[PDB]
Amino acid sequence: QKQYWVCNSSDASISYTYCDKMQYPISINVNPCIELKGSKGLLHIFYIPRRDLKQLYFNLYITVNTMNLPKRKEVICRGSDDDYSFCRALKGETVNTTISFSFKGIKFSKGKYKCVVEAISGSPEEMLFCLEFVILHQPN
Amino acid sequence: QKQYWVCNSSDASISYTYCDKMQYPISINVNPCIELKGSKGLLHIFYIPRRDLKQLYFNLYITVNTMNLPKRKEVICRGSDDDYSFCRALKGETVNTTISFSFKGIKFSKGKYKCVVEAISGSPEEMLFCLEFVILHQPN
Amino acid sequence: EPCVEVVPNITYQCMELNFYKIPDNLPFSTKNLDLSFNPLRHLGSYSFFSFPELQVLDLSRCEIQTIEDGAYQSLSHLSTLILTGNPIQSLALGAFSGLSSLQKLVAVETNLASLENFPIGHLKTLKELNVAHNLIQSFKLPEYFSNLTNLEHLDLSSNKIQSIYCTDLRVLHQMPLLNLSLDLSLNPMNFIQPGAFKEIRLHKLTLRNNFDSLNVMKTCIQGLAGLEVHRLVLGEFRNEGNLEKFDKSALEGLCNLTIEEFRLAYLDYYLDDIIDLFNCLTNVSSFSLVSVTIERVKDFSYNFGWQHLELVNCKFGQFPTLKLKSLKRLTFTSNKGGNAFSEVDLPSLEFLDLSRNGLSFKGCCSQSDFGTTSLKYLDLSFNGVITMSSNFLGLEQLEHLDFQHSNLKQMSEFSVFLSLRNLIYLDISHTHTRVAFNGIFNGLSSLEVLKMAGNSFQENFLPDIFTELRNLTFLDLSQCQLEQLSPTAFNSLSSLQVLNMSHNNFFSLDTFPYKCLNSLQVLDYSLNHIMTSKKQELQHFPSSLAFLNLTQNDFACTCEHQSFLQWIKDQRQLLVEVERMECATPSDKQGMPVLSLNITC
Amino acid sequence: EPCVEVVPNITYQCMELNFYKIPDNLPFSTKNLDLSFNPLRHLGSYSFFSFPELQVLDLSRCEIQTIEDGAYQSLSHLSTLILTGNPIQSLALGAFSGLSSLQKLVAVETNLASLENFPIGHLKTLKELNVAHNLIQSFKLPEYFSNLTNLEHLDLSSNKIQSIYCTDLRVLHQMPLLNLSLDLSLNPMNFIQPGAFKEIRLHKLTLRNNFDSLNVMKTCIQGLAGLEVHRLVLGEFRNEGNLEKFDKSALEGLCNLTIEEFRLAYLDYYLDDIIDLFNCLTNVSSFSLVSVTIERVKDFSYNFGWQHLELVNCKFGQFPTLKLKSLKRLTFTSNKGGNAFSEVDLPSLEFLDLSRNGLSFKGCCSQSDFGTTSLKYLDLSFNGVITMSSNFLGLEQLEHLDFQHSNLKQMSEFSVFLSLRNLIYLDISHTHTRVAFNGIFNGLSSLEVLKMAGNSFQENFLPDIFTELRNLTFLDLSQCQLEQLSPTAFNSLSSLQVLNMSHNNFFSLDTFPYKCLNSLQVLDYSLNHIMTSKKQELQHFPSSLAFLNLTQNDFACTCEHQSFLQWIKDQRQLLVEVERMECATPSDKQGMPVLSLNITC
Ligand SMILES: CCCCCCCCCCCC(=O)O[C@H](CCCCCCCCCCC)CC(=O)N[C@H]1[C@@H](Oc2oc(CO)c(OC(=O)C[C@@H](CCCCCCCCCCC)OC(=O)CCCCCCCCCCC)c(=O)c2OC)O[C@H](CO)[C@@H](OP(=O)(O)O)[C@@H]1O
Ligand SMILES: CCCCCCCCCCCC(=O)O[C@H](CCCCCCCCCCC)CC(=O)N[C@H]1[C@@H](Oc2oc(CO)c(OC(=O)C[C@@H](CCCCCCCCCCC)OC(=O)CCCCCCCCCCC)c(=O)c2OC)O[C@H](CO)[C@@H](OP(=O)(O)O)[C@@H]1O
Ligand SMILES: *[C@@H]1O[C@H](CO)[C@@H](O[C@@H]2O[C@H](CO)[C@@H](O[C@@H]3O[C@H](CO)[C@@H](O)[C@H](O)[C@@H]3O)[C@H](O)[C@H]2NC(C)=O)[C@H](O)[C@H]1NC(C)=O
Ligand SMILES: *[C@@H]1O[C@H](CO)[C@@H](O[C@@H]2O[C@H](CO)[C@@H](O[C@@H]3O[C@H](CO)[C@@H](O)[C@H](O)[C@@H]3O)[C@H](O)[C@H]2NC(C)=O)[C@H](O)[C@H]1NC(C)=O
Ligand SMILES: *[C@@H]1O[C@H](CO)[C@@H](O[C@@H]2O[C@H](CO)[C@@H](O[C@@H]3O[C@H](CO)[C@@H](O)[C@H](O)[C@@H]3O)[C@H](O)[C@H]2NC(C)=O)[C@H](O)[C@H]1NC(C)=O
Ligand SMILES: *[C@@H]1O[C@H](CO)[C@@H](O[C@@H]2O[C@H](CO)[C@@H](O[C@@H]3O[C@H](CO)[C@@H](O)[C@H](O)[C@@H]3O)[C@H](O)[C@H]2NC(C)=O)[C@H](O)[C@H]1NC(C)=O
Ligand SMILES: *[C@@H]1O[C@H](CO)[C@@H](O[C@@H]2O[C@H](CO)[C@@H](O)[C@H](O)[C@H]2NC(C)=O)[C@H](O)[C@H]1NC(C)=O
Ligand SMILES: *[C@@H]1O[C@H](CO)[C@@H](O[C@@H]2O[C@H](CO)[C@@H](O)[C@H](O)[C@H]2NC(C)=O)[C@H](O)[C@H]1NC(C)=O
Ligand SMILES: *[C@@H]1O[C@H](CO)[C@@H](O)[C@H](O)[C@H]1NC(C)=O
Ligand SMILES: *[C@@H]1O[C@H](CO)[C@@H](O)[C@H](O)[C@H]1NC(C)=O
Ligand SMILES: *[C@@H]1O[C@H](CO)[C@@H](O)[C@H](O)[C@H]1NC(C)=O
Ligand SMILES: *[C@@H]1O[C@H](CO)[C@@H](O)[C@H](O)[C@H]1NC(C)=O
Ligand SMILES: *[C@@H]1O[C@H](CO)[C@@H](O)[C@H](O)[C@H]1NC(C)=O
Ligand SMILES: *[C@@H]1O[C@H](CO)[C@@H](O)[C@H](O)[C@H]1NC(C)=O
Repeated sequence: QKQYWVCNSSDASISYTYCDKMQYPISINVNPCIELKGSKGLLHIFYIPRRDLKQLYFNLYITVNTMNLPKRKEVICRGSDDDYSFCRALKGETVNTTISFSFKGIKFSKGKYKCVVEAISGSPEEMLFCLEFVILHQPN
Repeated sequence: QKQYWVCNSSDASISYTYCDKMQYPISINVNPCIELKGSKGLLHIFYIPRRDLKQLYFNLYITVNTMNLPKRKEVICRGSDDDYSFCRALKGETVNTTISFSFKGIKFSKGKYKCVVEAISGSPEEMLFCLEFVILHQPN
Repeated sequence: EPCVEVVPNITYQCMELNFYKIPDNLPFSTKNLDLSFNPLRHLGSYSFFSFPELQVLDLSRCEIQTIEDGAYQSLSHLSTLILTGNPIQSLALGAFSGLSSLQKLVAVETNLASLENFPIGHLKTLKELNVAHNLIQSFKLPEYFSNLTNLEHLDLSSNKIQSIYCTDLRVLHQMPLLNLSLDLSLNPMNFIQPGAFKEIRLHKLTLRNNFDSLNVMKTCIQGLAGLEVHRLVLGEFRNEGNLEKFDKSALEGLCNLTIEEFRLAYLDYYLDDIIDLFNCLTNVSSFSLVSVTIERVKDFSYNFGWQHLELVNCKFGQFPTLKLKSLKRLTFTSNKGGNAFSEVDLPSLEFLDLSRNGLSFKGCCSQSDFGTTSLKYLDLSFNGVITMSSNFLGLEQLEHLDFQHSNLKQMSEFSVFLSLRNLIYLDISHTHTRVAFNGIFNGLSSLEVLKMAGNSFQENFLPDIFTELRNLTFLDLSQCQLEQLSPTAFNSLSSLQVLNMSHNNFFSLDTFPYKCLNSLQVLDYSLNHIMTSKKQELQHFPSSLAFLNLTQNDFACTCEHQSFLQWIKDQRQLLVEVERMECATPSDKQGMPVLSLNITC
Repeated sequence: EPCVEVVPNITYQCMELNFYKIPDNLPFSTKNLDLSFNPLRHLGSYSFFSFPELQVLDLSRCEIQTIEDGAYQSLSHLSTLILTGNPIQSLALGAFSGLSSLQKLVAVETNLASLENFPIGHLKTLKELNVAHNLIQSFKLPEYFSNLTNLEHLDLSSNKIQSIYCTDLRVLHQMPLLNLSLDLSLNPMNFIQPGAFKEIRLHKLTLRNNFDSLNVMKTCIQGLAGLEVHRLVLGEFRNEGNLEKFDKSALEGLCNLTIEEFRLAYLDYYLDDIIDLFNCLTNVSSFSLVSVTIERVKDFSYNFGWQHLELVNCKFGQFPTLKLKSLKRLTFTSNKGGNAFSEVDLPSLEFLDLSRNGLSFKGCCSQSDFGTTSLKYLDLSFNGVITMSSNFLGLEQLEHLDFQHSNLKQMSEFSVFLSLRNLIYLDISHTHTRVAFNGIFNGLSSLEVLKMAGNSFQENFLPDIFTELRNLTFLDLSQCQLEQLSPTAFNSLSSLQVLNMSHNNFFSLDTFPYKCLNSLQVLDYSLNHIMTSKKQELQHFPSSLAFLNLTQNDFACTCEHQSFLQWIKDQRQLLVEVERMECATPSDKQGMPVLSLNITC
């Protein structure tokens, strides 16, 4: 596979690759580069879907240096009158947005944290895409 | 055994007898006679203990027309600086008091409700006395 | 066949297959052909002939430059077109020539410039028309709309529209009958001359995040006069820029219209008073709020006429106090802020729903906490902690009730369900309770559905509590850590059909407790550890039984009690999955199906 | 012997035996004779001679009329007298004549009239003197107190005392060294002339329910000037009449004294402000409240100097907000009113206890919720609902921690105990949790005590989580519905001694998981259902093992796997109660002890 780099910080080396056979490109950026200590910034995303990203949601499979975790389920937008603007688009329509984020309050030890993302959408509820993240962490 | 009557109401026929072998007399009165629907009144008690009624408490064995219940445990006064005045007395000292009571908010069906009282007290925690109550109930 | 057949001879899809022309080897009578991401630089006359019957088409991101005349000619019954993403620099006039029955049409991201240069004048029965994300300048409806009929939606949002004029919508005056769910959002606009919307009648109108400051909003609301809409929606979107300030001065005068529904969505400001705000939004027969954070307001109580109310994903400091004289339904779900509860007074109310909030109670249930007299539905699931201190007194007409995944207290100290003599549904599941008082189900003389899964029992022995429930049919009790059953518990329940007893810890099986149940069909013993029966006195089951799980549990394969295996293989006409019954207790006999093996001794 | 011997040759009690004179047939060297409810209408000289050695006596309600001279003469070492209830109309002078070593004396309900007509002038080393429920009029201490020394208590409460005068307590001025825990309660009194209490030093003083109105209390507090007490107690009793009004006007001027502790008990009024009340009760090195209902107060925060605080059985509307600059201990238990929590700022604090209140949390644990930096103890048991959203960050010095019988949430989503690297005690019991993440105990490198009973496991299989805990000795995990264990779980735990594994659901027994544990002494398998072992590979246990429950579970007595019974009866030197191991699976072999029976085949 190919290696998609994103950014570097004092204690972060985020990167990602594809998981499944479909390889529809995508573009992601974060500023400033995350520090695994509680940060705040913006996230720019540019994409061109292939299914109706309506009532989308996420499944998350986490791995802390070879120790699995339960499966996380995040509902992005649901039903009618959603908070986000982009999740009423259709096939072929370009999505190009930026969203703000921030967190703080947990200590993470050294390791090779790894995550598995699954986006589900559509009225028949098919998968949309899938990626594999890699995050090193070496506190100073 | 002998039958100790107390009072009568439109829907109550309280009475009581002794349970165990010790038969130290006691005098109890309630005004007005309880109605098993939520009432309010005063309770006059005259007694002469035989042990130090200090850190006293109560065990209660209830019976709803032949169906038992769990055992209830009531702490009357405990430790130091208690709410009630009488529970710092000693042996041979007459206790003569009146206390107010009130309740409302539950429906009880017809039956022959019966209760078992156990008073425990003293620094070696011996029993003090024991009685058996009988309460009929016929809503109008 | 490179084009994938997903359903034979009716639907054939193929996307991203690097084609350059329409595939023909597909069957003749095919419908709803998909075609996406296949570069077709230009379309030719009669491009679609081998498919005379066709319901749905699609050309999504198939890079198109010019569609010429005569297209779709030899084509009827085509009800849907999707021309998304294809940058069309020249739509030939006369296109869409022969389309007898078309209803939906979608043209998104197509670089349009106006609406009158759009050749649908011969059309009819067209219901929806979505045209968004384009480059349009004026909201001047063309004239062929007079010819148009049965149009329902017209969704032109996120364009470069700037203002309106009374000359616009001079057409559509001459429509005695019309339903139009118009819509326009995300439009940068700053002025509307008065009188534009006048004597018009819509059925919806959505304006979210199309204003830049408060005074602009005041002017624009002044621009609306006499709209008479049946449903209005305002607010903004989180993803972009929003407003800075919001008070009673804003949104005023909105009651020069004639509205009957309202919906504000996602304010980003910390509003602080709801009275004298929303002030003349009375007589509105519905009301709702979504994702608004009014974290400090004192007097929620007032006299509005609202017959329906919704508070979804809001935030709060206190639980709101309500006093409404005619409010028939309430829905208070998914909120986050406060964790308490208080008294309300809703003298004529017939529906509650307080779910997923996470708040707490004390002295839960009585007619004095809701002030009503006839409450038909009630749901209290997924909250924090409830305490029972009064059996439901004054609520003698209640037919639905749920408590699952809450945390109950003091449930076994007295008859908690004693006045409800007309009840049908009841669910107490995964509440951390302990049944230790025979007769806790005293008084419920009409129950038919009963659910309790995950509720322990005293010393793990089932007592005799199922009496006077003479209509029960669906009884659920599983994952309750049972270890034995009373000999006569299921008596007089002569109407049961479903009986779930899975995932417990049994060791013996006996047919005596279920002797006289003349209506059973399903019987469930799945995730137990059953090794044998008390003995071979295993009687017949009631004839009506026709379904019986006995799977997913470890067996012991030794010639001891071989008569038990004889008895189970004696009646195979009631098992389910004979391949998943296998023993593993003896090391040799492992994974081998039971009914297959034959034993010595 | 009618008089019951409860302990031979030292203590002999007999009450209610209808005697008329002292029993003599009792042994000679007897101590602490009890004698109650036996009518002795009059006592005679030398009534007690056959008991030359005697520690304790008692004459309770033994109706006495007159005690003459010479009593207790041939009697030493007698340290206690209890003359309760006996109505004495004439105490003969010279009584209590020869008493070399007496320390306690009790005379209750005896119809006394004063204190100087009380013949204890020759006494010494008398420590306590309780004289209550009598009929006394004046609080005029007699003069022999000058002779008296080492007196500690003087409890004269519930009498008919009316007022005080400076002439009183003119004695006790000449006591350079003195500890007196004086007390007087329930006294109907209404006036104290100023200057009475002056240059005196007590060690306690209790005045509960001895005033009838507020102005009387103000005057009486004005009556105290310069007391310099080490502990003061005020309030009332619920059983009787109490006060009607209470504000900052009351209790004022109380800071003309020099106090160091305070204790108000059971106000019956709904006090509403605590600031500018208790105002000059600062510098008091302790503070406490019991059974007070301040149900509406806003600014609990202020700057007092209080080094110790207690709020027991109070009531509240809000959780109090605190800002104290030097408060080393807090105790907030058994409260009832509110169910929430908020932030506090206690910059120098070393003890918490929030038990049995029933309140709730959110974002439970971090150094920003308590503002401190060194917190050594912490207890949060018996509350409503706790949610974990931050591993304990900033609390790197914490040695005690408990959570039992709470309701935890989200405990298995990340390393919750990750910064606490010096911890010894930890208890998570009967919290409705679900361990499903290996490594939840990551970072705790000093734990020695670990308790968890009643906490389910994922699919009921023990994972390998016990690593890096290289000091653990007492490991508790029972009532957790286990069904099997990992093959290598208890490794590197080379310091365990206790191991509780009772009340689970096992079927097989194996010695392999406990192969290398060189420090075990106790091993618990009590309330399971063990029928056999996986096979007869049952190895030796580690030599150090000397205690092993194997009782209270049903066995199967058939000659199948008789080698298992051979193996268990092979080592009886480690069992406990051989009489309670008996099988009941075969109908014939029932209730018969196991090691007794011998089997064929
Ligand atoms: C793509 C990587 C895979 C996912 C990584 C973990 C995602 C976990 C999903 C849940 C997170 C969440 O609930 O939201 C929010 C943090 C957002 C996550 C960050 C975006 C990731 C960007 C990925 C692309 C960039 C490359 C937490 C939250 O609670 N939000 C609500 C809350 O916000 C409000 O109060 C909270 C209280 O804590 C704080 O939070 C904090 O700062 C800490 C917070 C999160 C700690 C975990 C953060 C993981 C970061 C991962 C780094 C990415 C590297 C690839 O504490 C927690 O909430 C703990 C909850 C349990 C977390 C378990 C995760 C452990 C996985 C470890 C994997 C290495 C906020 O700052 C903020 O305070 C200002 O409250 C508000 C309301 O006030 C609420 O808004 P709402 O009420 O309208 O819903 C927020 O939703
Ligand atoms: C001797 C008979 C054997 C005992 C009989 C049952 C006793 C049960 C013990 C627990 C009762 C208790 O908790 O106190 C109080 C009622 C006092 C009991 C009556 C005295 C009996 C006299 C016996 C001699 C006379 C012959 C209830 C209580 O909750 N008190 C606190 C509370 O008071 C406050 O708010 C409550 C809220 O309900 C109401 O209560 C009510 O009116 C109803 C209340 C009690 C209902 C059961 C009453 C049983 C009466 C028995 C009749 C005697 C016939 C012989 O509801 C409940 O609390 C339900 C709790 C579960 C009850 C199970 C009992 C079922 C047994 C049935 C047997 C036939 C009060 O009126 C009052 O509102 C004004 O709150 C205050 C604080 O605000 C609190 O004070 P505190 O905070 O300082 O502690 C009270 O303690
Ligand atoms: C009695 O109650 C139990 C509740 O525990 C009912 O059980 C459930 O049965 C279904 C059907 O097998 C299970 O679904 C399964 O999930 C797996 C994994 O996703 C999937 O591969 C299967 O195809 C199936 O969908 C389900 O997990 C299980 N438990 C629950 C909580 O639903 C049972 O059906 C009830 N019996 C009767 C007769 O109603
Ligand atoms: C033996 O146990 C299995 C489960 O362990 C039983 O499976 C069946 O489970 C499915 C899953 O819940 C039931 O499904 C249908 O599920 C939908 C889910 O939304 C529900 O809405 C429908 O009302 C319907 O219940 C299925 O009904 C259930 N089987 C039966 C007969 O009800 C299996 O049935 C058990 N064996 C026997 C003989 O019942
Ligand atoms: C392992 O943990 C269990 C906790 O379940 C410890 O158990 C308890 O054992 C005592 C001693 O037998 C039980 O007390 C008994 O109560 C009965 C009834 O009052 C009384 O007649 C007996 O004389 C005895 O006092 C107690 O009920 C039982 N359970 C609990 C919750 O305490 C067990 O001791 C622990 N094992 C080791 C080795 O520490
Ligand atoms: C077999 O199981 C029984 C219980 O089922 C074990 O009993 C012993 O239980 C008692 C009751 O808890 C323990 O008591 C002492 O209890 C007091 C209670 O306050 C506690 O404070 C003391 O620290 C002390 O633990 C007793 O210690 C416990 N036995 C032992 C040896 O610890 C019985 O011990 C089990 N068999 C074996 C061989 O341990
Ligand atoms: C971003 O960080 C990563 C991780 O530290 C860097 O990758 C390593 O890079 C160093 C320096 O080139 C090498 O010596 C290591 O062998 C690399 N290890 C791995 C696992 O890749 C990366 O170079 C950084 N990016 C930049 C631009 O410096
Ligand atoms: C108090 O009530 C009880 C119960 O109703 C009365 O007892 C019964 O009394 C009637 C009338 O004398 C008799 O006919 C019944 O046979 C009695 N039954 C029992 C079980 O005792 C009692 O008489 C009432 N007290 C008074 C003074 O009227
Ligand atoms: C997304 O929109 C921004 C808006 O200015 C634009 O600058 C950017 O180029 C767009 N993304 C792409 C991939 O063109
Ligand atoms: C208890 O005290 C009251 C107080 O007036 C008195 O009337 C009553 O007689 C006393 N009780 C007895 C049994 O004397
Ligand atoms: C449009 O309005 C008419 C008016 O009677 C109504 O019947 C119809 O249901 C509306 N359309 C939709 C889709 O609801
Ligand atoms: C339900 O119960 C009621 C009363 O117990 C009874 O009259 C009725 O026949 C039962 N069955 C149905 C179907 O209502
Ligand atoms: C009495 O006071 C002295 C003063 O030093 C003290 O040592 C002693 O402990 C006090 N008595 C008691 C019982 O505490
Ligand atoms: C406890 O653990 C620490 C560190 O893990 C270690 O240094 C020490 O020797 C262990 N034992 C004792 C008794 O402290």
